[PDB]
This record gives sequence, C-alpha cells and structure tokens, in this order.
Amino acid sequence: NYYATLLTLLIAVIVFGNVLVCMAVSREKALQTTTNYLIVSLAVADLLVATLVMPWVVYLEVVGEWKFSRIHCDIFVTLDVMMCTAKIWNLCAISIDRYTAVAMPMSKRRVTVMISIVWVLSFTISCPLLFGLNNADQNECIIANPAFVVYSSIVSFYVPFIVTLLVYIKIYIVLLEDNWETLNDNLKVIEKADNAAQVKDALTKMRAAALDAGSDILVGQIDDALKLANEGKVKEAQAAAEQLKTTINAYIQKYGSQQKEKKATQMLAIVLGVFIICWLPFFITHILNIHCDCNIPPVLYSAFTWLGYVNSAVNPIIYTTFNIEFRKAFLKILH
Amino acid sequence: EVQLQQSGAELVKPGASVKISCKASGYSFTGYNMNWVKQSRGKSLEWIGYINPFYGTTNYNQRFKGKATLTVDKSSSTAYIQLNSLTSEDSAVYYCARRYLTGTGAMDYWGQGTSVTVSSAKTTPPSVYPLAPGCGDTTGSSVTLGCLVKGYFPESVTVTWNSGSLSSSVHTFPALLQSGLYTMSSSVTVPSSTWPSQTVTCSVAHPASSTTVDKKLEPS
Amino acid sequence: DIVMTQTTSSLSASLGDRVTISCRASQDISNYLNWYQQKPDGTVKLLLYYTSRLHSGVPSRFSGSGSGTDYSLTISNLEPEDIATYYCQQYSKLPRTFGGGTKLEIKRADAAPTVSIFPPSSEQLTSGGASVVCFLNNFYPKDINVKWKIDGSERQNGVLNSWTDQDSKDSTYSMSSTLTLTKDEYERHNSYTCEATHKTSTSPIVKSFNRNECN
Ligand SMILES: O=C(CCCN1CCC2(CC1)C(=O)NCN2c1ccccc1)c1ccc(F)cc1
Repeated sequence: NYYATLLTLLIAVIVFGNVLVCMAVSREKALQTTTNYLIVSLAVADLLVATLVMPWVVYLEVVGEWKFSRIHCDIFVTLDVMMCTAKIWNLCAISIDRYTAVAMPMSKRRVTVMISIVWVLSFTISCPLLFGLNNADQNECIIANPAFVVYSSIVSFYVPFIVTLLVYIKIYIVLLEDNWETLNDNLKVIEKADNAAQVKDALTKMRAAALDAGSDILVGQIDDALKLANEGKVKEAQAAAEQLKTTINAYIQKYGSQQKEKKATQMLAIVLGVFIICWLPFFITHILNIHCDCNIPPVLYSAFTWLGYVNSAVNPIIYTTFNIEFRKAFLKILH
Repeated sequence: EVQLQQSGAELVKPGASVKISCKASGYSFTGYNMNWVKQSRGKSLEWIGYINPFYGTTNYNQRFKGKATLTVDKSSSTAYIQLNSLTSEDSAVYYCARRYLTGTGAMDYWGQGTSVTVSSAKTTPPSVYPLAPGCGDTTGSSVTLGCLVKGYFPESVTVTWNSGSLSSSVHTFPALLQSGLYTMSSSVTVPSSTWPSQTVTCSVAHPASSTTVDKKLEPS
Repeated sequence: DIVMTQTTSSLSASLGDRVTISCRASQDISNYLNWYQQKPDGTVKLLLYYTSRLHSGVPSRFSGSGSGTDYSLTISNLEPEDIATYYCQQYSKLPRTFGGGTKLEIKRADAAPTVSIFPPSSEQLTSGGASVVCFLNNFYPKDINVKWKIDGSERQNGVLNSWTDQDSKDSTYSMSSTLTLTKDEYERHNSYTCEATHKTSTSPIVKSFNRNECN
C-alpha cells in the first residue's frame, strides 16, 4: 500500500530507460557494435525483469501472501532467477568482449554465439524450478529450498562474478611519440644505409627507444637484426628492418585501438561496480542466514531485494553520463 | 529420529503474555515450516498459523493476528509462540507441528502439547470431605465410600485410597470449575464385612499448595 | 473459512468391526482433506493425506474416500489401539480448518448403574456449605439422566455432573452428581433424592435420605 505505488514508479522508470537504450542502439549506426549488442541484450534482460517478474514481487510486498497457484509461483520464480542469471552472465560476456577488443583488436558469429550461450546457460540453471522442485508452502512464494539457494548462489553469482573480476583484472593489467619518431628515422637510416656500422648504430638507437614502448617482440626482433650487423650482413639486416617497420606500425595501430576502447571499458567497469554494489547485501545476508543461523528479519531481505532491483534502472543513466553517442541518440530520439 | 518437545504447562494471570517453546530434533530445522495449532477445552482444533524457519516469514490465520507471534531460533533450532493479552478464551492446549513436505497442507509430526490456563485465582489448598454411607442407608454386600475434594487451585490433585493399596474398585472423577475453583471426587468400593473393621483412608495431594490431607472414613 | 462438520461426536463400535467416520465440508474442497488421530494421552498422529494416501507407518486397516463435500475414513477391523479421536482437516483454502472430532468407544453389553448417595459431612456444614453427592458407577451406555429432588420438587441450579472416560477394565462409564447448597437452605428441607433414568431399566433408580433421621 505504501511501497506499492513507489515501486510501481520504479518499474515504469526501468521499462522506459531500457526501451530507450534499445531504440537508441537500434536506429543509430554509430552505436552498432558488438559490445553494444551485448549491452542491448542486457537491457532486454532488465526489461524482462521489470515487466514479467517485478509486478508479482510488488504484489507480495503489498499483500504478504501469495494467493495464486503453486505453478504460477514456480514459473515466475523461474523467470526471476533466469533473468538475473542472464544479467550477470551478460556482464561476464561484456567483460570478455572488452578483453578481446583491447588485447586482440584484430565477426558477428562470436557475438551471436555468446548471446545464445548466455541465455541457454541461464535457462539451464533455472530449469529445475518449473519442474516442481520448488516446494513452496501454501500462500507463500519463495525459493523454498536452501540447497537450491546454495547452488544458485554458486553457479549464478559467485562463478560469473569471480570470472568477470579476473577478466577485468587482466584488462587493468593492460596499461611515446618521440619514440616512434626515433624508430622511423632510424628505419629510414637503415633503408638508405650501405654499410654495417650505420645499421648497427641505428638498431642500437632503435632498441634504446623501443624499451619505453614494450614490456617484448619488437625488442627481440631488434636483437636478431643486431646480431646480423656484427657479422656484416647488411641486406639481411635491411630485410629484418623492413619487417621491424611492420611490427612498429602494428604497435601504433594496437595502442590506438586501445585508446579508443578504454572509455567504453571504463563505463562498463563502473556499470559492473554498481551492479555488484546493488546485489552484494542480498547474498551477504543469504550467507549469513545459511552459515550463521542468524535470525534475519524479512525487512532486510525485502530491502536488499529492492536494493538489487534498483540496479535495473541505473544502467541507462551510466550510458547517458559516460558515453557521447549514447547521449546524442537519446536527445535525438526524444525529439 | 524426529522429536518435537514443547515447554511445560503455563498458569498465567489474565491480561499478561506467555511464550511457549517447541524444540525439534532429527532433521534439518530450517527446511520444514513449523505450524502452531490450538485445541480448546471443547476438543476442537484451530490452525493458529505457520512460520518458515529459513526466511522467518509467517502466515497467520486472520483470527489469531495480533494474538499470536511466531518466532524461531535457528541456533537452538526451536520455534516459539507468544500469546499476548490473555483472556479466558485463550486457555487451551497448544501444539507445534511439522509441515509434511509430501502432503500439501498436512502436518506429519506433532508435539506433546502445552496447556495454558488463564485465571486470576490464587493457589488454594483443597478441602477434603468424607463421604460415608447415609443416615439410615441400607447397605448390600458392597459399600461405596467416597472423598469430595472441594475448592482448590490449580489443577493436578492426586487422590489415592489406603496409600495406593486400594486400586481395583476406585473411580476418580475429573474436576470441574465451581465458584472459580476446582472440585472433584473419588469413590472406592469394598465388601461390607470389611468396613469399618478394616480402615479405609483417602489421601489427597496438592503439590501446588505443598499440602496433603488424609481423611479416614468412619460410619454415620 | 470452510467449516468442517463431523456428523457424530461419539461413536460406539464392537472390536474387530468396520468403522466409518463421515466428514462434511461446507463447500467443495475438491478432495483436499487429511485425517489425524489423537490418543487419550493427547498425542496426535497423521494418518491420511489427499483423502486416500496412507502416511508412513500406519496400518492398512485405514482407508479414506470421498468427493465434493462428503468424505469418510474407514477402519476395516477395529483393534484396541484404534480407540481414539479422529479429526478431519481441509486444506483447500486458507485458513486450514478442522472437524469437530469423532471419538471412538468400545461397544459392550448394557449395564445398570450402581447408585449411592451421601449426605453432607459435618466438616462441610461447619463451613456453611452442604454437598449431597450421588455416585452412578459402572453403567453402559453413557446415556444417563440424573434429576435432583428436594422435598419432591426438582432442582436444576447448583448441580455439577462429572463423567469418567470409558473404563480400561470393564469398558463401563461412571459419573458423579453433586448438589451444592448453602447450610441455610439445606437445613430448611428434609428429603434429598437422586433419581437416575437409564436404558437398562424402565423405572427410575431412586436413592434418597431424610435429613431428620441422621446422626
Ligand atoms: O536470483 C537472483 C535474484 C532473486 C531475488 N528474487 C528471489 C525471489 C523473490 C524476489 C527476489 C524473493 O526473494 N522473495 C519473493 N520472490 C519472488 C519471486 C518471483 C515472484 C514473486 C516473488 C539473482 C540475483 C542476482 C544475481 F547475480 C544472480 C541471481
């Protein structure tokens, strides 16, 4: 009666924001990329949460007694668990796509595969509930099995969260103009060179300048080219220098793609952070209830349920604040 | 092996509150919802409600809302019912029971029950009156002697004849309320030739008032 | 609030007989009904669920049936352990409700009551009270009627009546009837009479005493 209208407003906000995200990516071609495709899948998941599941949760928050059939409750609890598992696995897939884009910038079949895998795995995880394994008592609607609570926390939350944290750690691991100028100048010096001393000196300066860029394949190739010059093999050193130019251009392209993608990476990182912040107290109280025998009041359960549901509305705000083309598409579709 | 042991009987003044416990043993406590059921003096049963021990959630009979409060202690694996604002209508037996998972809406294992008596009566020892054959009452081969136990509180008076030696021909009648106190009676039967030649004595024992009265039946 | 009705509160059956206990729901509970047993020691046992399904550890003498609003429990042969009170409960909708209960008694041969009457003790008269007591012992069936007469006129108020449960030994019943008067009213009348009608006799069984022939 009190929270009834308030969470109705939250449901409407979630629906509007996610429909907005979906349309903005659907019509504007600046946003039509694979990672944004995964983002739209996540938005569809949140929309399904707000539309199909949240009304019945509001009904239970209002009347306090599930006054419908056991199959009704089983089906909609199945939908709840499946959509939330889909959300977290979509976040994991987005982390994986960001790692792929940053590490290996070198195509839609993979996107279709990941989207289908996310939904297939979520439906597989949530299957047991529709088969009557949820034995809820009369006029109550919960996950009535603690063992299934543990299994769902393990496969639906802990594994995807840990894998996503590790992938984003790998991404954070991945973190010079005068150096490129020096490299190219010494490359052309080797190209116009006619003896071995000039090539040796130029490759020495190239190795000195290439330490700042690498960690390194470029340095090893420079060392191989450098062995050639002590033996006086000028033509072989020049061929190695031509392949070195290829490697240097590849480095330039890679660190340009990386600088382009870092901003979207940061936006998705803060999205993941907000998701974890919203959904952490729920599982914290669950683990307390299980491994403590803590007499936890249901008010905390409902409060943390809704704290985790709030995350279904903050993703469009993050897309608006931390992205340019998304905000442009928003303002344009509004008029 | 499953067992639900409930607390002892309660003798509460009206208006006060009481808290009955129900300790479970032999299964995972947090899985089986705990029901509480009332049985009035009239032997009729009422589903007070139930509580889910895992989530602490409760579902009440709308008739008992605000009268009963269901709680759990997962550490001690114990359910509790608390009755507030006690009136005469609240004195009854209260059972806890375990939700039968296989059978929807059924309770498979019950407790031994907990009596609750709401009364503003003070502990009162009993008045033991002897019942001997009447004034000009002609007797047959057998003679029935009696003892009337009047005006005591609370319940559980124990009546024996000749310290327990006479057991065969004894009838003990259940007590009833009268002027706010309990009354009961006992009868024994012996051959006429044996009384009063062989003593017959009734022993009434009221633990609550720490009292025992022995009355030896005599003619006339 | 589905009111459950059990047709007979008491029901007598010979040992090794077929017993049937009916239970009428106030509406169509669609075969959502369970049967519990409560022994004299108050212990409650789950016998049947879903109107026909035996719980674990109950013998095959028991069987349930029914549809719509009418349901029934059936004991093929009655054993002495089955003497108890049987309750039917509907779970078709909350709240869960129970039936009034049907208690079993052993059927046995008719038996006339032994009637004894006792005047008030002197010890009670010194308290200003006066209880006349009537014992009706070892009779069957439990259907008995007791009237109190003072100087020929019937008295209703001031009469307490206590029945015993069916006897473990002879399966009979007994009762006590107590007429409680003040000493003042007691000493203003002469004849005190305890009259008992029972199926075993066409004439009432009368036991009386006159207060002025006492010592
Ligand atoms: O499964 C979940 C979330 C489950 C939270 N939902 C669990 C079930 C719920 C709502 C909240 C509850 O608690 N009471 C009532 N009820 C309910 C269910 C269906 C219909 C009506 C009421 C998840 C979340 C994050 C994640 F990363 C992985 C999984």
